[PDB]
This record gives sequence, C-alpha cells and structure tokens, in this order.
Amino acid sequence: EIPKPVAPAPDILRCAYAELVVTDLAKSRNFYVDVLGLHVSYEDENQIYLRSFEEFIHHNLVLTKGPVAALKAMAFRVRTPEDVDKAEAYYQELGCRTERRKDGFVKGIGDALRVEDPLGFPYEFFFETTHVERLHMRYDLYSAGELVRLDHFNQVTPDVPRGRKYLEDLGFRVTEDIQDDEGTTYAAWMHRKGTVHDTALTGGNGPRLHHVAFSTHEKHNIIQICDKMGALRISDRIERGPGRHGVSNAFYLYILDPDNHRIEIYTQDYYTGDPDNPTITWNVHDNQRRDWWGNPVVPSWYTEASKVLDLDGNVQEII
Amino acid sequence: EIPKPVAPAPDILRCAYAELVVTDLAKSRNFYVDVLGLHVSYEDENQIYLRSFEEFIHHNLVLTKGPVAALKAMAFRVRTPEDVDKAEAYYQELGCRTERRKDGFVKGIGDALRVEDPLGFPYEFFFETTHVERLHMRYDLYSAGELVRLDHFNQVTPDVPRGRKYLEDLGFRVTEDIQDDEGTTYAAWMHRKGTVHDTALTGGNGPRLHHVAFSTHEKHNIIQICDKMGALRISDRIERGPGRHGVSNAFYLYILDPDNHRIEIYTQDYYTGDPDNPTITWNVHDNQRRDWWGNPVVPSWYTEASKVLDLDGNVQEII
Amino acid sequence: EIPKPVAPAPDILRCAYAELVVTDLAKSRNFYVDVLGLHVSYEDENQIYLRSFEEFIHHNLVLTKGPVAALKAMAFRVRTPEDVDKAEAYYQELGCRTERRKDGFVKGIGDALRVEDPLGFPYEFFFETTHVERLHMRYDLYSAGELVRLDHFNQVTPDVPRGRKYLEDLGFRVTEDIQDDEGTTYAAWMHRKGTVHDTALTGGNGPRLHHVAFSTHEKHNIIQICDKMGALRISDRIERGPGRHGVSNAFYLYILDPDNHRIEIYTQDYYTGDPDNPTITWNVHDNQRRDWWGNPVVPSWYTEASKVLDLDGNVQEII
Amino acid sequence: EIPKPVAPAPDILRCAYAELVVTDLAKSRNFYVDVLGLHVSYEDENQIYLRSFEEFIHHNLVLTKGPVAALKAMAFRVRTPEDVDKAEAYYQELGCRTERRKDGFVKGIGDALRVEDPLGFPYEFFFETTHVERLHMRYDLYSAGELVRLDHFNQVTPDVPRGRKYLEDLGFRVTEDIQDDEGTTYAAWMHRKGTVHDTALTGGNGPRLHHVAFSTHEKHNIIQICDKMGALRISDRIERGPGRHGVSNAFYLYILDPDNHRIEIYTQDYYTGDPDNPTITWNVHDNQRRDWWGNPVVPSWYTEASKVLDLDGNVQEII
Ligand SMILES: O=C(O)Cc1ccc(O)c(O)c1
Ligand SMILES: O=C(O)Cc1ccc(O)c(O)c1
Ligand SMILES: O=C(O)Cc1ccc(O)c(O)c1
Ligand SMILES: O=C(O)Cc1ccc(O)c(O)c1
Ligand SMILES: [Fe+3]
Ligand SMILES: [Fe+3]
Ligand SMILES: [Fe+3]
Ligand SMILES: [Fe+3]
Repeated sequence: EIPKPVAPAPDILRCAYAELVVTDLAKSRNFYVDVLGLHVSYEDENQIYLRSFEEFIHHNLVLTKGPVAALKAMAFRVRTPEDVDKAEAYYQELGCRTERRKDGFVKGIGDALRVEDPLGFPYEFFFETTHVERLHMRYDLYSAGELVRLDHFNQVTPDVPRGRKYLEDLGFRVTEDIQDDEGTTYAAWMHRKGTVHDTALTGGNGPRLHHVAFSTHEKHNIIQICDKMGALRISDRIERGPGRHGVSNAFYLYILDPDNHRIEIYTQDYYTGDPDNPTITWNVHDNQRRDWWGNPVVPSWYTEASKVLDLDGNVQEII
Repeated sequence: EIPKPVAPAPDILRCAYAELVVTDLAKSRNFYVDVLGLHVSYEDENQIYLRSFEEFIHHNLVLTKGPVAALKAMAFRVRTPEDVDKAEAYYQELGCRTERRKDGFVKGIGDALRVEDPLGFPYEFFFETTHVERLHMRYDLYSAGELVRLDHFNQVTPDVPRGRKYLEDLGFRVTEDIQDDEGTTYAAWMHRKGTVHDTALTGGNGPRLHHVAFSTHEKHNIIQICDKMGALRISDRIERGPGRHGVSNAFYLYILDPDNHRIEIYTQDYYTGDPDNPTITWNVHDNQRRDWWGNPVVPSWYTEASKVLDLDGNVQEII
Repeated sequence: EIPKPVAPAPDILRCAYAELVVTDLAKSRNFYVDVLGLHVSYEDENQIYLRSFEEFIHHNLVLTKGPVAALKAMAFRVRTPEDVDKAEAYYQELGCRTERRKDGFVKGIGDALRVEDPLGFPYEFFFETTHVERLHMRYDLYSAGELVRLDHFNQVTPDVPRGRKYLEDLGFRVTEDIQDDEGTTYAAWMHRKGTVHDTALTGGNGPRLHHVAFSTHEKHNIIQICDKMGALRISDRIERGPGRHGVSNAFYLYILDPDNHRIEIYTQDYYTGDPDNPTITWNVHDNQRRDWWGNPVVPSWYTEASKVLDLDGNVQEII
Repeated sequence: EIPKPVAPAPDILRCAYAELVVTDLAKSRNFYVDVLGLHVSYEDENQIYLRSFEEFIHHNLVLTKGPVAALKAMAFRVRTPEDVDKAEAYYQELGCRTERRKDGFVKGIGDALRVEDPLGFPYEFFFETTHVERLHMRYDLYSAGELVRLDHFNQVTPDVPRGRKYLEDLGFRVTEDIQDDEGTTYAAWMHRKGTVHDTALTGGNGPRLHHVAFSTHEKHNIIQICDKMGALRISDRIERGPGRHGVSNAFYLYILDPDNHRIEIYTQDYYTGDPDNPTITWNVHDNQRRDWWGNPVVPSWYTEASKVLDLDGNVQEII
C-alpha cells in the first residue's frame, strides 16, 4: 500500500504532453504530421514538438530520436509555480527518485520536476511553458481529420487498486471504474480537468503506457482518419475501432505509430467537474463496458503496450 | 448459359420494395418501426407496409405474417405500364413461371407480374402504385437514425458469372466486380438507377436473399443506429460494421431483424449514370475490397442469408 | 465602483439552471419539451422542471407560471455546502439584499441563497441538489436535435467595466472580450468551468437576461432544430443564425420561446481551464467578432432581452 | 412561343461542365484551387481545367482567361455520339446558330456542338471526353470542404414559361416550381439525371448565368467552406446562406468568385428519377419556398448574375 504523504499534494490541472522516444524521426514525422496533421511548434534533427489545433502551450507531444522506442515522460501541468515545489516534496516524502531542472527537460517547458513514481512511471510536473499561437480559428489549416486537443494517457499496471488509491491521494477523482462482484477494481478512469479522465489505470504487466489520446470535434473526423489510412494503404495500422466505448461514452479509434506506440483518437466526452459527480461502475462481465456495440476487442489491445523509461533512460523492468 | 430473349427487355427503373415473410408481426414491427423508424403506410393484423423518409410510392417494405421467414418477392419498378407486358413476354421466352395480377399482389400496387427467374428468385415487376405523402421535409418526424431511401438488394447464387450475363441482358450495368487472375467474376454490382447498384450477386448456396439495403443522409445517422441498439441491449443484432466498403465506397452497417433477415444501412455512394461509367474491378486478394479499413469479415456474413419462396409460397430448394 | 469584500468569495463551479417565469405553461411546455426535446424531471400545473441529456443534477431549467414573463433566478452551483455561507457573508458585505432558504426555492435544490446582486440580477448559489438518472447513454431517447448541456447565461447591463470587475472579484476569469482603441471593455465572457463562459456581460439597458444557452454534440444537431422549426411552421421564432461566432468560436443559433425569452443553441467550444489561459481581445471594429462569416447582425438581437425580477417578484427597473 | 421541332431531341444525360471566362487567371486559380480545393486536370497560362472529387470525365469546370468575365458555355453530356448529331439537327430546325467541332472546343472534350439556344444561352452538347483518374477514394486528398460533384446550372431569363416549354420539349422534367394563384410559373427546376435539377430558370433580365452548383457529401463540409473563408478574411465573398432551401430541400451556400461569378455549394437532394415523380408547386407567397428557415434573401441575389457570350465571343445583349 502506498502511504498518503503529510506534504500537501500539488494542484494538477490536466495532462499536458507526453514525450515519446521514436527510432526513425523521419518515419515518425510522416505519421504524426503528414498522416495525422499535428502542428509542428519546433523541430531539429533530434526532436519534433507537435501540438493539437486548440492548444496554446508549446506542445502536446515531443518525439525524441532514441535507440529504444518507449515513453520517456508523461507530463501534467500544475496550477502555479509553487506546485512544482509541492510535487517535489510530495514525491520525496514517498521515497521516489526525483530530478528537478529549473530550465526544463525539453524545449518550451520551464522549471520542471520528473519523478519515477511509485508505479514506475516517469511523470513530469510543470507550470511554466512557452505560449504559442492558438490555432483554433485557423480553418485555413483545418484538416478533415483534425486532432484538436490532447485528452488523456492510459497506464498499464499490475496492481490497479494500489495505483488507484495513490492517484486518489494525488487528487484525481474516479469518474468510472470496472469492478468484480467482490467490489475489486479492475480498471479506473480519473480526472482533474473535468472530462472523464486525464489518466486511467488498466491492469496488466507494467509499467507500460497503453496509449496517449487526442480528440476531434466530431465523429466524422475520426472516420476520415480511417479512410485516409486505407487510401495510404496503411490500414493494417488501425488496431481497434472505430466504435463507441461503454466506459466514457466516447466514439473512438486506436491506431499504431511506426514504433507501435498506440494513439487513441476520441470524441464526445461528458462533464465531470462537480465534486459529487456520480461514479459509474461497470461489471467486469458486462460485454458493453469496453465496446458499446459489442464489438470483439482485439487480443493485441490487451497485450501490446509501450515500454517506459526510468530517469536514466533505461527501460523499466516489467512486472 | 441463360440465353438472351428476342423479346425486348422491360425498362427497369430501380429496386422498389421487398416483401418479406416474418413469423411474429409484433416483434417485427417493434424492430422496423420502433427501433429503425420506418414509416407505416398501412397495416393490419397480417401485414405492415413501410416506407422510407423520401419515398413517394406506397412502400419500400411489406412485412407479411407467415409460417416460415423468407423473401417472398423483390420488386423492381418499370418505366411504363407496357413494360409490365414486356417483362411478361421476356420471362416466358426464358421459359420461366410467371403470374400476372391486374390488381396487384399487395396493397398499394396495381398491375403486377411476379416470376421465378432463372436463378430461382421471386422478382416482381410493376408500374402502377398508390402515391402517398413524400415525407422528405417532415423534419418534425426526422429521427436521429432516419432511413431515407431503399437502395438495393444483394442476392446469393452459386454461379455468379451465369447470373451476371442474365442480369446484363436485362439491362443492368456492372459498376464494380471482384475477379481473380483468370478474369472470373466472384461478385458483381449492377445498376439501373444511377447509384452503384440496384442489385448485386455474391457467390454461395442459393437462391437466398443476402440483404436489403436502406440509406441515410449522413454517416452519423448510421452511428446512431448502433448507439440506439446498444442502449436497447440488442447489440448482439449488429452483425458487421459500421465500416467503409472498398467496393461501392459506401459507409455501411449490417444488422439482423427478428427473423434473421439481414438489413444493410448504407450511405454515400457515387454517380454511375453515364453509359461509359468506368467499371472498377477488384482483385479477390485485395484485403481492402470489402472493408476498406481492413476489418475482419464476420463468418456469418458469408454463410447466413434468407431463404426465398416460389410463387406457390414454398421455400425454393437451395443448390 | 463595486468594492472587493474582505470575505472570501464562494467557490463557484458552473452555471447550473435558470428559473424562467412564463405566462402560458402549456405553450412553453410545447416549445421546450416537444420542439426542443428537453427532459422532464418534474412537473405539475404550476411548474415544469427540465434537464439536458447529460445532466445529473435535478434540472437545468425551471418554468414557473406567472403574470409577467421574466427571469426569476440564474443559478450557480458552488463546490461545498459551506460555500453557500460564504456567498451569504460575501453579498451581505456588499450591501445586497439576500434571502436564504435551507429547503430551496424550487424542487430538487437544497440549502440555497438568492440575492439581488450589485447589477440588479437575481443570482442563486447552492450546493445541494437531488441527483437524477443521467441520460447520457440513453440513445433510445436521443433526438436529432438533442440539447446535451446547459452552458452559460448572457446578461445585459449598462456598465460592463463595472460589472466585469465585480465578476472578476467573484472569481470568474475573462476568456475573450471586445474593446475599443482606448482599451475600454464593451462586452466580456467569463468562466468558472473551463469552457469559454458561464456568464457574459453585453452593454445595454439593464438589468435584463439576454439568453440562456444549451449545447449540442455536433453541428448537424443545430441544423436539425432549424429544419424542424421550419416543418412546424414557426421559423419566425428563429432569430439569428445559424452561424460561427468570432468571440468563442462556437457554432450557434438563437431562437425565441413563446414569451420571447431567447435561447441559444451552441456547440464546439475550447478549453480555458489553465490559470494563464490567454485572453482574446477583439476590436470593436472587427466585423468578424460577432459573426465570423460576416452575416448581418439582426437588430432585435441588440435591443430585445428578458426582464428580471427582484426577490419580491416585481420587475427590476431598467436603467 | 418556341415551336416543338420535328427532329428528335438528343438524349441528355446530365450537366457536365461550364466554361467560365475570368479576367485574372492567377486570382481565379487561388479561389478555385486554394480556397475551394477543386482538382486540376490540366492547366497552362490561358486556361485551367478543374474537376470535382468523384468525377471521371475530363473536367467539370474550365477557367478561360479573357477580357470580360462571362459564361462562355454550359455543357450537357449526351448518351451516345449520335445524340450530338440529333442536337445539331434539332437546334438547326429551331433556327439557331450552331457550330460543330469534331475535335472539341476545349481540351479533354471530343466531337461537340455549341449553339446559341432560343434563350440566348451558349449551350454545348457532347458525348466524347477523355477519362481521368476518378478520385473518389483518394482520402489522402480529401479536404474538409471537398466538392464532390457538379450538380446544376441556374439560368436567368425574362420569360420563364416560354423557356420552361422549350426545356420540357427537350426532355428535361420539371421536379418543382413556383407559381402564383393564376398558375403562372415564376421559376422552375428541371432535370435529366435524377436529382432535383440539371438546370433551372429564374425570371429576370437575361440571358445571364445565375450560378453553377457543386455538391458535398455532408452538411459540415459546407460549414467548413464558410469557416475557411472567415480565416482567409474573405467572408465578404459569402453572399447568401448557409441555409436550407424550401424548393429542392437542399442545404446550401452561395459564394462569389473573383469576377463575381456565383457558385452554389449544396448537398442532400432527393431522387426524382421516376417518370411520374410528383411535381412540387410552391406558392409565390410562401415565405419558406426559398429559405426554409425564413431567412431574408439578400437583394443582390436577385439582381446580380454573370453575362453570357455568343458564339463570336461577344456579350449577349440583355433583355
Ligand atoms: O473500450 C475500452 O476498452 C474501455 C475504454 C474507455 C475509454 C477509454 O479512453 C479507453 O482508452 C478505454
Ligand atoms: O463489404 C463488402 O463485403 C462488399 C460490399 C460492397 C457494397 C455493398 O452494398 C455490399 O452489400 C457489399
Ligand atoms: O456573436 C456574438 O454576437 C458574440 C457572442 C459570442 C458567444 C456567445 O455565447 C454569445 O452569446 C455572443
Ligand atoms: O432558395 C432559393 O432562392 C430557390 C432555390 C432552390 C434550389 C436551388 O438550387 C436554388 O439555386 C434556388
Ligand atoms: Fe483512452
Ligand atoms: Fe449491400
Ligand atoms: Fe451566448
Ligand atoms: Fe442552385
């Protein structure tokens, strides 16, 4: 069991960006820029910084050339600069390794803290970031499958209850969960920003990053991504969907990048900001909890997930 | 090989309606009316006459109570009254069994000819029909998953090449087909009205009705049908889809009625009205020919199909 | 200038419901339930309590039969039961008349505070409310023009800069505003929940309620409301739109109910939850600020708005 | 009154393309290609040949550089090469100037006949045309406001009844019209291809071209065109709409190109292919006949329209 610190939890606003290590920067760029249409905030020969259509912070996704494909950091923006200090004290009290860089770990981000959390994931907490042009009204750049915001991460861990209690201490609230008859949690969705989730815990060998998710405005935008991928003859990279999720009620699509990092395109969440928001508990045997339409969920979806790195860049041991 | 008659072929306009036999009229009404939203032109304790949102003839679907679930007739409307005379002459020269009725076989239809065509299917040709209120601007009745037109039929036959030649002599033009390296047709789509098809031949044990298809205005209308079915907990009746077809380029969904008759909901076809319309031939090994996004094709979709009746009301023998 | 109280402001979550007085309950029920499709949580011969599709609190709109059509209260839910006491102390320090009912002023709301705020508006603050069945996955009830959430109110007041400061002291953050060359604010949008706004101030004779807005999932849903009204032959009740707003970037529509209360249907907002969300200031002479497509602005839109009631039930005098 | 020829009328398939004369080829290219996204089949310094997404014939629109903007030709494709001959005999019997070119008047078109029809319009009839790659499944190219088909032309002429008769003898069928109490036609919509119209007559000083129309798959694509124009700051070129037409029931938008030629973007028509398709007659006083939502019809819409050229290249005198 992970103890609850005496130190006050940092006030987390929302998931902000993920930093993924990719093996071939040009193939990855072709997938994220030419196929998916994300907007390049900055790039050089080692890294590409991308942002979604409505974002005003520097980026939502950093692709870093690296020898082994993996999740290098999942970042959450905190409410004030002092929350970075709170995060540092908080994770130190939990006995976790932390690394603080006043100048940031990646471009566009200022004072930041990366930690190897209790579940083995590399989390970053930061407030400062360079504001860039919000492209929300740049309809001259709007693509038929435009990704408008980064919505959430989904982590794979062996002990979901244990991770659940840890994130609830951190301030995340469960919006929906999957439980057995005994009341044991099998998976949980938790938020800070007011949508169904900023992150989620799914049971399995971990630590591993299951996917990063972006949303679109409407359902036809998701359908265009599938049509485009079939026209580019890469439909084999469509893993699951499109479909309607039971948990979260979102219309979804799961596709795979060149390094097999899973990306989810999502839309039509509901508001969960009130403090007594009614948690929705689905039974582990309910066939409509994952796919509302009852579609069989691909085997690989449960088995394949991305490796994550510790703070020295080594791959975390999978349990 | 079916021979080409000397008598001129009747001018076929488009598929017009199908008469299906169902076993429990109340269960069927609940499906076609309460779930799918088709509009009742007329009904009594033995039959229900249904039309789509934009239709102006009496109906596109007749549900007839009967002992065994089956297709009792697939009807095509012809251009002029005299065309019913032509179809009669034509099918007699092919030595087919034909039954004529100046007063029709079902309400709403006038002088009609039914026949057991060469492939064993019960085709009806008619011109006269009672006009009813075209509901195309009845937005107060417009449902979120509204079916707006009857689009086509799809027949299962053991010898597609044979079937194809016959339908081509009848005036249908092939828009798309699937062939092997030897130039052998495994499936063909053919039209009269200017969309990709009015009917189609898929290979297998026949004669059997593979499905009847209706269209919607937009893609989200099809997604709504799935969502609605998941909410009524009958998602086990969603057979295949939704998806984008390779052949026809349509967005589609296949669902099963209470008697397992298969209904397809389809949208966004292209214009095939020009005489030199480019035929599109797909290779039997192209994984994108059926489902453009590469989705696995459900087994039942290839093996299950509805039985058809002869003019005496008996189930045609399957070959 | 309204002074900033020493008392802490209440923690406001979001706009929650409005209570409108209507003159003919049957006519209003026809407009809100039959035309618009809102869901009845409760109703008797004197009031109708309605909620949107994804709502879980008791209602988003209360129709109260009364002599003069007017806004009786615009309500905001606060984070904790204690925030109601903070709101009471806060408004008293401001010198406003306040009325506290531990049992609510309408059904489904518990301990609440109503006040005649500094601008003449009847605001209510409450935390307790009866939870009802969240219909977010009831696709069997989903209509083609489904209103899914209550989003914001828009208030008419003579002095925007004066009201803007008071609302900012209350904790609302300005997301977009319209200003002239001298930097004077002509209209402002402000929020608590993370969308562009929970309320907004537009300059004009007041206090008056300009409109209440609900949102839909997608753009076609707003188009359907227009189509259905044309089919019901009440297209004259369509006042402005549909269009794309410049400020807020939302797709919108304004319609008038039987008593001329204006309802806005809106969709496609962006996230404003970060504390340094960049404010977008539009110039008073930019022609795309109101309607991005440059459509002409209907004159009634600027002059007509609803009267508001003081706590005794009399129409507030308009300045 | 125009007499009915003895010679048989040519079998017209559908409107196929328009040749417009533009004063600045670069500006026109910018509008038609960069803003609207039409596809270039061929271009040089004097002309640009464009086609819609689903077209297979060489082009749907030809932009021809010239001193005075005007419509040089509105072309209809015929069913067989012989129909071109019938066309020539037919118009010659009507006493109209004709000009035949076995090699076509523009690239990609074969044996064609241009004439100065009875109303002063430069019509063209042709069968042969170079086929080009049909882009209907090129989703890699699909834009958010993709124009998919050329649908119709709309002509301005002083005597509508006079022209209606001549077009009906030509084989066009009236699907909808506007009449007064005396039964006098003020406007008519007529087709060949099975949609609401291939051409239409609106009373006014003529001959003049009112607009050429392209369609989109869904309503949101039309909305994107407006949004994009807003972003490019050319919203002043949006003339009327978006809206829902009463006549035709189509969702529409009218925009102006660099030389004021009017383009209509439109979607969701209904099938008019049956010979006894009910004609819908709208009363001249029905306020929903043009705009179903009852929106004011811009004055310019009624007064401005493009000049037409005679076979010599001179502007036809306007009556
Ligand atoms: O479909 C499922 O497997 C469950 C589910 C719901 C919402 C999500 O975001 C997700 O990633 C997975
Ligand atoms: O997906 C497939 O299996 C092929 C296909 C294409 C279009 C149709 O209408 C149909 O019924 C089947
Ligand atoms: O179009 C306008 O006039 C400005 C505007 C923007 C957003 C809103 O919600 C609103 O009610 C008015
Ligand atoms: O809205 C109108 O003014 C009449 C109308 C109907 C259908 C059309 O295509 C058109 O161009 C004009
Ligand atoms: Fe997810
Ligand atoms: Fe089909
Ligand atoms: Fe508003
Ligand atoms: Fe038009």
